[PDB]
Amino acid sequence: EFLKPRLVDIEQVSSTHAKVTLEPLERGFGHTLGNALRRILLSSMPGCAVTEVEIDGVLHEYSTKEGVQEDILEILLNLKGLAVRVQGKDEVILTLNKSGIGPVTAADITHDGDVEIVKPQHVICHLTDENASISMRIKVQRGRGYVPASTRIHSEEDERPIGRLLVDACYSPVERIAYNVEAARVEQRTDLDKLVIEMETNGTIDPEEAIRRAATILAEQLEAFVDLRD
Amino acid sequence: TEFLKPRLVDIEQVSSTHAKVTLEPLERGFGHTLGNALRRILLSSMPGCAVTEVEIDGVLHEYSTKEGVQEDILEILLNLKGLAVRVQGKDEVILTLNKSGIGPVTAADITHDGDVEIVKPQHVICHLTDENASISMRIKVQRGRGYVPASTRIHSEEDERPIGRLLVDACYSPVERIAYNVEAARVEQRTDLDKLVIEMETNGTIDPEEAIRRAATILAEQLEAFVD
Amino acid sequence: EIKELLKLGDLPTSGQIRLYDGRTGEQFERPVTVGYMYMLKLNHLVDDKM
Amino acid sequence: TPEEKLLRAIFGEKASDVKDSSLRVPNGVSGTVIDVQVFTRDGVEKDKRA
Amino acid sequence: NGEPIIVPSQDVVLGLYYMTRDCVNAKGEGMVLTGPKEAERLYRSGLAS
Amino acid sequence: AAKKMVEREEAVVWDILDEVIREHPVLLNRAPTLHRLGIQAFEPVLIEG
Amino acid sequence: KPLVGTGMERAVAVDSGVTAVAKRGGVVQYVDASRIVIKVNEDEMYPGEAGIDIYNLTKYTRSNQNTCINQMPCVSLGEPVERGDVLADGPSTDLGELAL
Repeated sequence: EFLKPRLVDIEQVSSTHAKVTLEPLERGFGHTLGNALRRILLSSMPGCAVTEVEIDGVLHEYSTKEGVQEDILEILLNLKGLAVRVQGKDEVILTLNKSGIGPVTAADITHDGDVEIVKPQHVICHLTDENASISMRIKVQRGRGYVPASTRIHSEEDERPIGRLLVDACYSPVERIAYNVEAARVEQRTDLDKLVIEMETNGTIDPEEAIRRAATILAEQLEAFVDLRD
Repeated sequence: TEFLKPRLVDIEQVSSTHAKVTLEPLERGFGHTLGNALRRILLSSMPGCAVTEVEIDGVLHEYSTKEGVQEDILEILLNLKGLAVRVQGKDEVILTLNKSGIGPVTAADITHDGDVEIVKPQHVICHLTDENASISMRIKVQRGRGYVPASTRIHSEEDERPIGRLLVDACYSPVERIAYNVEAARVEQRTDLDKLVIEMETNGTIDPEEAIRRAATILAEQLEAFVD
Repeated sequence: EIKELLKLGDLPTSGQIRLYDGRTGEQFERPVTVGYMYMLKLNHLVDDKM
Repeated sequence: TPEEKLLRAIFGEKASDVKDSSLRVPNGVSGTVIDVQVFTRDGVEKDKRA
Repeated sequence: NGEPIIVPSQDVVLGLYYMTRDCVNAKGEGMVLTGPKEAERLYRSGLAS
Repeated sequence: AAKKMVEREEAVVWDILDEVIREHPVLLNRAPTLHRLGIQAFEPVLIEG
Repeated sequence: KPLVGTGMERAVAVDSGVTAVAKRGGVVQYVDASRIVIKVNEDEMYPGEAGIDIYNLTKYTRSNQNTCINQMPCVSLGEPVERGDVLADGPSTDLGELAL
């Protein structure tokens, strides 16, 4: 007997910020759906995140590279927040070679086919010597949640090349979710809210796709709920 | 990607109108989202059939008094409110309770109707004292969603009603109490999992398990537009 | 002066805003005091005690 | 003890004469080796790593 | 002394206190409730303070 | 062999641990034990961290 | 940094020798994760031995409390620096302000 919602206009105020709307929501359902979706989105959306790095002539993050301005550790921290969308595979390996004084940005990553960067002006490091160069391989995997290096040591499985530098994976592409319910008067109805979900991601995920995915997760859990076989 | 759906869900039912459904393991935090969605739905928006407004034979206000019935009109309406019905076809029916004889007027004494049905016939409605024993009233049961007090209906008195129209707080929803805990769980190696515990008690008209199922169904119905 | 700084930033001069419970999304009554505190981590680390 | 002697017999495990006294990481701490220094009393022949 | 040693201390007494005080005119004043369970239902559903 | 097992912390020793902990109470004592409630027995719940 | 400080962070961070403080003004000729090379200004130079000023930073090393004391350069190439200016933020200082 209820009115079911429909996904309606997706305003996209920026590449990272987007306000989607779900219009014909019954009374009291606005808050239910809104908070459920907020929990789902903040917790479990999938994303891709650089997982390990291998720089040419360094052994561990507590070293320094002649010519670059940041210590290696700061470079890993800068990579950790590098935002990237891959399409085909579930893990790819990017190459970043560069020489010459100046910043070293995500644009400098050797363009692969399926890998798409989302803010190529992100800064990886700074070279400060004309003949200094860096050459690194960045493994990008796909996952969800937050998997620090320490636990990934569970899946150690022959990490012999001591140059391999594990960075902590923050796979989640969603940064901040908020939502407001507000009356949206259909022509003849006294109670019909409308849910506006403002959503700020790191531009690696499409807003409609994110909300659709969260709805899918919620429905698949309720699927185990709708039949109480005991 | 791939999510941990609950296996080994058990429902322990004490006092059939009351159940305790534990459900585990769920992903981290899914305990709260699932539990609270179900809580909000069951509690606040669920169809039912409840007494809404009564018209006693010869009384005007809740603070007035009816000689011969020991309960005050307030207690009368209070007993009325907890009376649990289940109509089949009509989205609104009027029952006429007309009883004489000193003693306990219970719900069983209602004039039989077709689509109507009472669940606790001995649910006392009121008491008739000595020698007088003549109570008469028209209760109005009505199909509605959730729970609507009477103050709304008098502030939303769109229909100025005749005298004697005593409004009762419509308790449409079958659930009487719904609570949930979330405790720790583990799949043999991961400790950060949630075990949901839903303790629910209803007004007979629907077994607890059935109510949970139909609430989850309402929610899935709502989401039906986006899932794949 | 603190109140004025808050007004300059379009923030409630009372210093207290309204919050929602992340678990249920219903609002805490009586607006709470949020802000920014400088927190140090003292070196009584727990994995040096256990 | 006699039983350990019977062990060494049945299994030919030559009971070595050099006891193990190597330096191992204390439990619970799991880090990266970032430096190794080697001092040797002069006269002693240096090993490859030194 | 024979007095209890498991008295609730600070956040729990503040919880009970605030829960159990009365406001002189608050949402849903002057209803007639059919039991404690209805009170909890009212409050959780946001109809009565 | 069992010593080697619990050094590896094979996933079986955790089940065995949950087993030997089952009803076994432990004593907790705070530093300046002023009076006899300074030592109390509890039943342990295995916990991360 | 502390958003709410007392203005005394700078004196503490500088007076303790945890930072690399410029001794003569000049221009950063070469900054690196491990050293800072300042081309001194003329007016501060001595007659002979014109020269430059090198600062070798202390990289990851042990404290007495087993913490990592470690200096990062806060200047960038070609920037101008003055006497008594902060060139390398030591541990727990940022831009020359004590940041605990």
